[PDB]
Parts: sequence; C-alpha cells; structure tokens
Amino acid sequence: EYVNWTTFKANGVNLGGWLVQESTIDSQFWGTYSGGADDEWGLCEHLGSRCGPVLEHRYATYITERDIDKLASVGVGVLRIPTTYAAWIKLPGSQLYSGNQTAYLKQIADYAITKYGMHIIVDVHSLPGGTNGLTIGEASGHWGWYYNETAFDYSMQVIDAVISFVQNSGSPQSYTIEPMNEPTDNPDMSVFGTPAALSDRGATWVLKYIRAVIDRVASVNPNIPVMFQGSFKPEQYWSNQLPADANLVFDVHTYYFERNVTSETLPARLYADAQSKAGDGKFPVFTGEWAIQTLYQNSFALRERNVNAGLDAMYKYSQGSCYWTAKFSGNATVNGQGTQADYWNFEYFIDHGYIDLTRF
Ligand SMILES: *[C@@H]1O[C@H](CO)[C@@H](O)[C@H](O)[C@H]1NC(C)=O
Ligand SMILES: *[C@@H]1O[C@H](CO)[C@@H](O)[C@H](O)[C@H]1NC(C)=O
Ligand SMILES: *[C@@H]1O[C@H](CO)[C@@H](O)[C@H](O)[C@H]1NC(C)=O
Ligand SMILES: *[C@@H]1O[C@H](CO)[C@@H](O)[C@H](O)[C@H]1NC(C)=O
Ligand SMILES: *[C@@H]1O[C@H](CO)[C@@H](O)[C@H](O)[C@H]1NC(C)=O
Repeated sequence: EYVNWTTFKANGVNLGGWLVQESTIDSQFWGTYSGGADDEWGLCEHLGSRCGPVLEHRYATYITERDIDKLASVGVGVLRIPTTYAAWIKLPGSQLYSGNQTAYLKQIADYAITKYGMHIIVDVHSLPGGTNGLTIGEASGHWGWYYNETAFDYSMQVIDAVISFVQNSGSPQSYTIEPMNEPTDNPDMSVFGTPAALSDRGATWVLKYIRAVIDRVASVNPNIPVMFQGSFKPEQYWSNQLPADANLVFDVHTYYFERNVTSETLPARLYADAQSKAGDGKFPVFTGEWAIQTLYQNSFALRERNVNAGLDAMYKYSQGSCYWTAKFSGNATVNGQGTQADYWNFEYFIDHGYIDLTRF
C-alpha cells in the first residue's frame, strides 16, 4: 500500500555520514582524508583523482545490511537516507563526486524493504549552486541556488532521476521523496536553526521549487508522498501557500546542543517543542532529525530516559521521528560528561538495551 502521512506513523534513524560526508560524524575518516577542508566539496577536491576510489570504498563499508539487521532487531520502521545531488546528476563545475551512490542506495533499501518492511525517505540534501552556505547544501560558502534558473533546471533533473529510481524500484509504495534539506539564506550563523534563517525573498524561491516538485512527482505518480523540509519555519508558515490536496508531509528538525538546557531538564523541552511543532492539521508533520545532546551539563546516566522521552513526544504530537544518526564516532568534547559520540550514536542505545520501538 502507498503511505498516507496523515495516518502513517514510524520510528527510525537517519543514515548520516554514508552518502553525504560531514566532518563530525566520523572523526577518523575526516582526519585521514579531508586535508584540512571543512566540507565534502573540499575533501573531494583535495583528494583529486583518488576522491572516487576513497568514497566508493566508504559507500560499500560504512553502512551494510548487518547495520540494517541491528536496526530491525529493535523495530526500526523508517530509514531517512541523505544523498548529495551528485548521486543523481553530473553537474558541470561541481567538485562533489558522481559515482555509484544509487547502486548502494538500492542494495540497502531493497533489503530493508524486502526483509523488514521498512519505509524509505530519499533525501536530496544538497542542490546545485548551494542552498544554505554549508557543506550539507553543496559546499561551505555556497548560496548560489537562489534565483538561479540554471541551478533550478538542474534541480528538477535531479528530481526526475529520483522519481525514476522510485518508479523502477519494484516497490514504489515504499518511498517518500524529500527534494531539499534546510534551505537558508541568512548569513548570521547565530540565527541558524530559527525562522529568521530564511528571508521572505528566499522563501518565494523555495516555494517556487516545492510547488514545481509537487507537480512533477504527481504528474508521474500521485501516490508518492513529497516531504518538505521547510527550513526552520513552522508548518503554519507554509500551509496556506499550498493547495490542500498536495500529497505533502512536513519534515521538522529539533536540536538542543546550542540551547540553554541540561540533560536533567531536557524532557520538558522535548515535549514543549513537539507540541508547538504539531502544526495546524492541514498537512501532517514528521520529525526527520533530532538528538539528545544539550548545550550544558550532559549526563551519561540520563541518556536512556531522554531518548525514550523524545520518541514519546514526537510520536504523540506528530507522525514519528528519525534520530540523527545511526552510527557516529566523532570525538568532539561536550559540556559535562563525554564526547558527542556518547550522545549522537544510536547504535549504542540499541546495544545497551535502551530501545524497543515495538512498544508504540
Ligand atoms: C490521505 O488521507 C486523507 C484523510 O482521509 C485524505 O484526505 C487524502 O486524500 C489521503 N491521501 C491520498 C493520496 O488519497
Ligand atoms: C579524535 O579522533 C581522531 C581520529 O581518531 C584523532 O586523530 C584525534 O586525536 C582525536 N582527538 C581527541 C581530542 O581525542
Ligand atoms: C559502477 O557500477 C558499474 C555497473 O556495475 C560498474 O561497471 C563500474 O565499474 C562501477 N564503478 C565503480 C567505480 O565501482
Ligand atoms: C547558477 O547555478 C549553476 C549551477 O550549479 C552554478 O554553476 C552557477 O555558479 C550559479 N550562478 C550563480 C551566479 O550563482
Ligand atoms: C542559562 O540558564 C541559566 C538558568 O536557566 C542561567 O543561570 C544562565 O545564566 C543561562 N546562560 C546564559 C549564558 O545566560
């Protein structure tokens, strides 16, 4: 059956650091191969002709079917899989690597679908020209996507390629298409993650894009849902700019590592945030990214209580959540106990008995 996000709910993880590279998720990989760069773009340019071979090895090893087995053993029902635009098109001028990403995407997705019945969110994290000035949007310092007709044309070709992948998957009812991630045009980094990170001028271009995508997907298969990561606005900001019959679910992201909160007081914040992001009911809401690290006083002991309290909150007020991220080994210190790898690594929660998603 095709998924209807006004009734469907699921709990799962992101597969971060696998087909999109980021410095924080694997400290050992980034130290060895980045050459000092802070984005995937610069890591790849630094490696030159060796970029492909290195990344192809990572695609084959960082996430495998054994990792999927471990996720299923606790009842994970949804995988959010970030990809770069370079997995889908070969953009002239780009320093991101265009290789066999979709071959690994299919092997892993087919397995999670066939063996365990999981749903797959295919996330196009970056778009040609850059959507947010950050590595995840294309490259550090790139905001060239906005108002750029050439970049717009290439972006729709990206979506055409995702549509075909879903249509020829053998199970198109298993996929949700997410055509962008965290678009922002505000250069002040202290306002990232907040509504002011996207101007109204930039929002008109985002709306142009998301309506073009809604129409293009529906023209091929009106049953494939579209997931709109509407930057850091509330769903109510977008809901009256879109026809009610769009097959549309909103993806909101909720983090706490730069907010004045402690591990002790985190559950109150998790419940408040899920309540305020529940939306107006014209379209449903999914919490596609979250994590339990707080800015202050991080506590090993409270990890089990806090991750389970987040799962509770996002399932009660919304359609569920995907943790960031499945596997994480970055060793940056945090305030209080430990490093980020003690709080962003979903595998540790599974391995130490914190997770039983069948209780929902
Ligand atoms: C999803 O369910 C809602 C509520 O019944 C309905 O209005 C909507 O048309 C359904 N989606 C599709 C694609 O039929
Ligand atoms: C973090 O991990 C990297 C990779 O193993 C290592 O080179 C570095 O020394 C570590 N940093 C700290 C502060 O432990
Ligand atoms: C990518 O996949 C194709 C199709 O199997 C294969 O022929 C090619 O050698 C692969 N390239 C790399 C770099 O693995
Ligand atoms: C427009 O987008 C293209 C495609 O990525 C990019 O190469 C170019 O630099 C962009 N132009 C501007 C002015 O940002
Ligand atoms: C964070 O909050 C605590 C109490 O909630 C307050 O004492 C502290 O000053 C705040 N931090 C900053 C930087 O204002």
